[PDB]
Amino acid sequence: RKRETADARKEANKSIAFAKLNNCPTSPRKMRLVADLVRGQKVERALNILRFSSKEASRKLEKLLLSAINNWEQKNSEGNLEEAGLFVKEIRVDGGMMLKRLRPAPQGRAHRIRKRSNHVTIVLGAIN
Amino acid sequence: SKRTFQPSKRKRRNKHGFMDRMASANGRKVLARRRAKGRHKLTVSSEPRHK
Amino acid sequence: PRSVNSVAKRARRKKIMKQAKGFFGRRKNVWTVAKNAVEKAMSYAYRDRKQNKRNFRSLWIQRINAGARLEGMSYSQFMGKVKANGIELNRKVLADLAMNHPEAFKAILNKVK
Amino acid sequence: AHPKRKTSKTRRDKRRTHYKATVAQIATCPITGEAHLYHRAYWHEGKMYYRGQVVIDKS
Amino acid sequence: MRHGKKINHLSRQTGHRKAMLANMACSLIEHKRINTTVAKAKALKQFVEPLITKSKEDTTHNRRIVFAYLRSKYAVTDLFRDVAAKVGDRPGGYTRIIKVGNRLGDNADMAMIELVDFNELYNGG
RNA sequence: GAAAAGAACCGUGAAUAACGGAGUGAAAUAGAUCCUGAAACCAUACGCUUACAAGCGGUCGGAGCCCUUUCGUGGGGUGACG
RNA sequence: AUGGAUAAUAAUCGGGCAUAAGCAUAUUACCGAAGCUAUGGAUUUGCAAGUUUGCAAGUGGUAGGGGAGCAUUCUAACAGGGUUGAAGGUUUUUCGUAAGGAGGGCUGGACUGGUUAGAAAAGAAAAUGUAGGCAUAAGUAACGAUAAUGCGGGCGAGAAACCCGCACACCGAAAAACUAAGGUUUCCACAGCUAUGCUAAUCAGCUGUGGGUUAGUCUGGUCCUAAGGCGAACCCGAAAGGGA
RNA sequence: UUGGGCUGUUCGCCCAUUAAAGUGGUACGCGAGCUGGGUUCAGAACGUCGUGAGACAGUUCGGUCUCUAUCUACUGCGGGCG
Repeated sequence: RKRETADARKEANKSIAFAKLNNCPTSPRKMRLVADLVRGQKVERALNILRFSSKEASRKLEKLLLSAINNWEQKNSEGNLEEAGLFVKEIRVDGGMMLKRLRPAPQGRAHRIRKRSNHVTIVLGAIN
Repeated sequence: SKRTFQPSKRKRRNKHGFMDRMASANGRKVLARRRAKGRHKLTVSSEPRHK
Repeated sequence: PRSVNSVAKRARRKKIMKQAKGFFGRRKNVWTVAKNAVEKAMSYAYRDRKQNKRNFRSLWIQRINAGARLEGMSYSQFMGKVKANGIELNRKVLADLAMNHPEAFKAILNKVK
Repeated sequence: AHPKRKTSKTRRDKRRTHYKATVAQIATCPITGEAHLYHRAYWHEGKMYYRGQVVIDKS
Repeated sequence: MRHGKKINHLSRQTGHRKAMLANMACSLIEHKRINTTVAKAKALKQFVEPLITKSKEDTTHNRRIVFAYLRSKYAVTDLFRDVAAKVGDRPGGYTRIIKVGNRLGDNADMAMIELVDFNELYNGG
């Protein structure tokens, strides 16, 4: 196949509004806890939940949603924002490249400690 | 407790120094072996002194 | 020359693992667990083929017995009077008649009785 | 003691069903419209509103 | 079993607890509103209510009694000079506690323990 | 990457963290963790089942429900029950 | 048929249960295996026709023995394919006794391979096998002396840990000051929170930039010598070398 | 269906009571429940055997008892659904 044709056909992101957060120094199992409370909610209920969540994994997740809202506003320039009624269509928390360090355990041995990362992706979608 | 390595930068040179390796006939073969292998660091005398 | 069977080494196990499709847990993707499960599945499939031929005959016999006990008879007496009459109809056809064509089954019964 | 069998991804997924988080009790004040935690005060703009009134005026 | 233990140790020794309760009262007296945790504020309330109650009569014995609790002349004089004059003839409850959210380091519930007679903007209802 | 032409500039964001655009290219899902990039492993969406039922988890029978169809005693998925 | 004691987690015709559905003899029908037969197909020896067919006897299998073959890498000849898309990866269809062959869609963007003959670094599921990557235990143990912290201001987007101030507490023949051994820039100022700090950090013995060590009298050499080392000459020992 | 003296003791004898001070099994129940007093670790000494190194169903003094509970089995407490 012609790669330029395949790329021009796959470049259909001119409509979907999404946001990504790569290389976040936080574990994925602890952000998947707060992603479940946001998945499917409205774009303002999700903001309130992330702002009042008692988790350190929400301080940097509440602004990824704002960046997604801004990307939606950029893509749909002709039109307001409150009439559309945005929500959170899909949100996925994946793994990332982890760092490996050593901790000296008793009796002359060493244990491994993996500082994990995670990737977050969010798409909004509209009700209209 | 007390460990096995108690450093001394004169007891080290009096035992592993260049002039201690070059004084013996069989200690002079260590230099030949290390130069043949290609060791960037020869006897402990290669460590830089305090300046 | 150096010969490495790298491509076919995995192309051979892909075909054996593609038939472990639907297995619970790691029996469908892990190689040394799928291979141990596909061979046992084929061993189970070799047999049960001799048992499918004797588990259906039991069902046919039960259905013939049920259809014959509706006319005040038993399977043993019915089969005796059928075999010693020159009929030669297998239990598959006899059960199909007893289930779908009760008129034909009772006609056979009245003819052999 | 030591585990004798590796915990399957089914047995460890049926166990992480009460490990979910808890959404906080969020309320809204019909004075300034800002959202806050129920039974808690909040800073809107240099002030602290609790129950329709103002507690601190740091503007 | 603690069926009647109406006292909070606050995870501190018998001396450290009293030292902290005497150190927070001086702060609450010199600044009429301080920001603490919820349990520490609820304990400071029960520790500081009888002191302000005794402060409503300036006698040489009550001054020494309040000094034995506060352990600072700067707080004793500031409790007997203007705090007592501004409390007036209140029946009780000279302090109020209002939660202001949670902290960040350890996620502890906070509170804004304040004096009632020094806040002229808030009433309650 | 053939050649740095290695992303000027704009927006969210405290941020020269990251991302979404805009330009380079034949390709940016070739963006410097950079040729193609599998398996283990970790997740999301959709279709079928599952809270009275005991064991190498499969095999032989078997409804029901979803897709496709040269139209079929054709194909694919899940499968109550034995 | 009846009486002749029984063992320790709850028991037994396998169970329901049966007065025949128990026992003894006789008869008939039926069920009952990968046994035998009926149908289709494949293969090994022996016998004939030829250049595969017909008949007969077979065709469980460990140690072990024999015969036909597949894939992989490369080479020699002839004949090819590919940027109008090669190898590789992912799905699907079909063919063969099997190892395997061929075709289609998607990614991929430069090599590949048919026939005959040849060679071998020629095939993994196990060796408490090796290297790399990733799970489980699990968000569990732990976060390293039970001397202790509280509040108010400052920078700051962000403060339980940073700076300032007021309180509290601990050591004090010490947890105070000098300094040897040793370390060899960790010292001081400004920017930074990426990695390092068992947490965050606006902080740092961390990162990057600019600085910092001044001797006639202090410690060593230029002065001396002990234990010990080297040692012309001399004495020994295959050599190297030993004694002195 | 008792408490003590002796012994590492099981056993056994004795003392004082009681209605009685049962016989046994459960890896001579139970050490991821406890102790290590005895026995089979390295030291030392006695009697005896062996020329000797050394040994004894002979005796005496001293001598490190590891593990964060996965599945099932128990004692308690909850959520979901019917």
